Amino acid sequence: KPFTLPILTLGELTNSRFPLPIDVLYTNPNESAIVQCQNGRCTLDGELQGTTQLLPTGICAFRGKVTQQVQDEHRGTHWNMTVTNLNGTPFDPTEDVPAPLGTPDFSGQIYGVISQRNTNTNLPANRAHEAVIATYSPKFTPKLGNIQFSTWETQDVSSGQPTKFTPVGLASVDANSHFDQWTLPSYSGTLNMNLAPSVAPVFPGECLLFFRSFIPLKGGYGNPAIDCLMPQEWVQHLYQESAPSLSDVALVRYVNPETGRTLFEAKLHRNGFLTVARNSAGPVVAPTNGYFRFDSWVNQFYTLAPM
Amino acid sequence: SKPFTLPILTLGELTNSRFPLPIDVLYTNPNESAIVQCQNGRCTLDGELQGTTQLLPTGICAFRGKVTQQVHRTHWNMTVTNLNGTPFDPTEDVPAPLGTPDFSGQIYGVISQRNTLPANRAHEAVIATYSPKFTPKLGNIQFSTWETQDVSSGQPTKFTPVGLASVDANSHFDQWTLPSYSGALTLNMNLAPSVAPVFPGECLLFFRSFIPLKGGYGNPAIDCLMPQEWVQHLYQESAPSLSDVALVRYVNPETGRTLFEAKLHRNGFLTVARNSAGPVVAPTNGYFRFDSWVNQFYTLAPM
Amino acid sequence: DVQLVESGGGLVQPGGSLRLSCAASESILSFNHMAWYRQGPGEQRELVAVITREGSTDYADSVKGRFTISRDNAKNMVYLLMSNLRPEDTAVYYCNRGISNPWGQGTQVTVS
Amino acid sequence: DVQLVESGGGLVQPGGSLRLSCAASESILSFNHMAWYRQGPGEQRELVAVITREGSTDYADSVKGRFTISRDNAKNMVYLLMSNLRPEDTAVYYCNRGISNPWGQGTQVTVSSH
Ligand code: NA
Repeated sequence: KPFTLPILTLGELTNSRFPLPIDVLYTNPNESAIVQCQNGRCTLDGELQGTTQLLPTGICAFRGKVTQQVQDEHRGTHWNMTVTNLNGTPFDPTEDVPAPLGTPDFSGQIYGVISQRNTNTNLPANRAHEAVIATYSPKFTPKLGNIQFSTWETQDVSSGQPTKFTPVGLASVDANSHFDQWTLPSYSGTLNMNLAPSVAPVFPGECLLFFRSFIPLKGGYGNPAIDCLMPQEWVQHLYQESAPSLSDVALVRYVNPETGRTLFEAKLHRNGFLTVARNSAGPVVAPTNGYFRFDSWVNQFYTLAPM
Repeated sequence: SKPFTLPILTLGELTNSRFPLPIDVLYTNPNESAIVQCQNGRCTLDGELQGTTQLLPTGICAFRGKVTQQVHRTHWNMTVTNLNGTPFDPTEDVPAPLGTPDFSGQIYGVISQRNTLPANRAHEAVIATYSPKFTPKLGNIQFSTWETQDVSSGQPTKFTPVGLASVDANSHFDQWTLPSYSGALTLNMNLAPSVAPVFPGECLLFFRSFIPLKGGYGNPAIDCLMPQEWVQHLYQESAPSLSDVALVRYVNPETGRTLFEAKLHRNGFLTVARNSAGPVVAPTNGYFRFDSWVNQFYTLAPM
Repeated sequence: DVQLVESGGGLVQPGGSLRLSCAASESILSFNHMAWYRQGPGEQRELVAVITREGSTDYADSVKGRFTISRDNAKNMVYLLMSNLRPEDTAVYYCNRGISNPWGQGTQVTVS
Repeated sequence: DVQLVESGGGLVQPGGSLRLSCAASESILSFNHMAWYRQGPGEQRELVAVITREGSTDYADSVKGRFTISRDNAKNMVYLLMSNLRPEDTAVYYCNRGISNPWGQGTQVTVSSH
């Protein structure tokens, strides 16, 4: 089966690391960080890695049950939540994954809504409130089946009831919020296990190419973004096709459908990420109707035209 | 000549095309008296999107735009753009901007803004799609906040849907009642057609999701005709339809045995031979496999 | 939720012809399908012919080549032209947008 | 953000062999790739050899069949075994997980009869 990419413009793509549309393509060659995100990880022959799963609704989502309110002398109210797999089955900490699939893969205060529907009734009671999950906290231990969240609400969260976290953005990106999209949480609070590998360009003159989404903020100053290696639709497509990879690197072209011309070339690496020959940083300015097309299988020594 | 296919996805790998939710159960309700004419999650088998259907999971019941002004009830007026940020052209042959909600209710979510380092704010908000101020086809809607002041005019604004505010009687939740996209007493235009079983003994089969509630009692659900992944797949493939009806089988992927069969209609909806209402008792790890092209007269095995 | 009325049945000799007419209280262009059904004595209703919004048609094997279903979108009407009528065509005929919509009175066709 | 240090360079006669060593401050099996690079005097750094986690390898045309890249099964190290060394192989050699990571010292390799 020949390898293919879906025919989708940037305006038809969504982020695989947070539920956001893709806004711009982006490079940052001067970034020295180790890029080792765990969501949006899929090999070109369709094998999911890290905490990656297929549902757009599952990215940075949690499902579980609140056990109790937890003492915290900080402003705000804190709650302990058992987390399950997104399908509601109990999470097995001995499973060879880093954390339940869909778990956030970066350090920060993730802002969203906690909602509950009671199991007992002949209609059940419901409640929903804004909440924040600090993924850098020693209490963030999803690999152990347990996390904490904080609310502005002081009382109206029920113990022992089915609970859903719907992610919306970040609570803050100030100095104390520890937002760093390339810093992994400590999923067991202990060393992380079964991680998708870190990625980097191998050939001189290349940099990683990202799909960038700007992520909403509850308050404060900033223009934070989340960069993913491939959009969620690529994860989904690669998974469906399961095409054998014929080399370590696919050559792909970003093409303008109107003119049929190649805007630029990129390497699509077997592990599932893009590199380009670009020495500048920042958003990539390219036509909105453009998309990536598979050209051929090449190798690590193949030289890209500069963009 | 391109052959028709469905994506190979179990029920637990599917999401709703009418609200951002995972699919929970398959569902039938043969006694439903409403006309089923939803506008999201509408795609023909040869990949033509219909109604307000678009491809982004993040675009379903989402709005993008700018607050223009604050307006016994706090309310804000918001111009809505296309999801890609371009101005919505009301003369476009669609019912409303793509992604616009296709049902009556109080949609609960979060409004967030980033000023054009910029200041930011986000607050819980409610959009009443049954309101005469709900005029997405005219490029304008209103939302309400518990927050009274901290929403800025002239700043880029995003609505992230989360669920429903209420389903009590005065909240007007009815998933089969379309909004009036141009406001009160105006005729909706360019709609995807209504669907119904044609062959005796059949009923519609839905992909059902339970939708969160901000408060109150209830267990509301949103039923879609096809999941968002099917919309996306059909659009990608653009396979010619060789008859008005495809036969599909819901099969166990490990064993390959058929759990039940269904008709997948060319306009993009399923029927089954089932005399019962309610959730379908079947394994969640089953998936639909295309069997062959048939026609409306094919007699399905009862399920 | 749509109201339907059918007419044009009557008593005809074998080999005869009839034209059935169906009127609807809403635009037939908003429905996916329109269809004709028939029901003999002591039997369940059966699908006879169906037409899509685009005008594509299909027929039961028993009436194929003898019956034609057609629609007038401007007059909001659906028709069943029946030729070479046979005694086994005797039944009450109904038109509908589908099985989940309330039925009209029907029109009796008798071939004897 | 990974620290690297290479060693094992030296002076070798043409046709000779050398084994270079590279250690990293994080698990080399956590990287998608490990690679060896070289830089001749007045030259740019060029890719020489690369290996994936499972052990898949590739080489520059000029060293293919003479060089082997491998990993240490007991330690956190990668190697470049160089055979039939030629004067034109003279360069400073570097290991890296990728070119966006700050470089180590490098180890000088000189292939000379002198
Ligand atoms: Na692979």
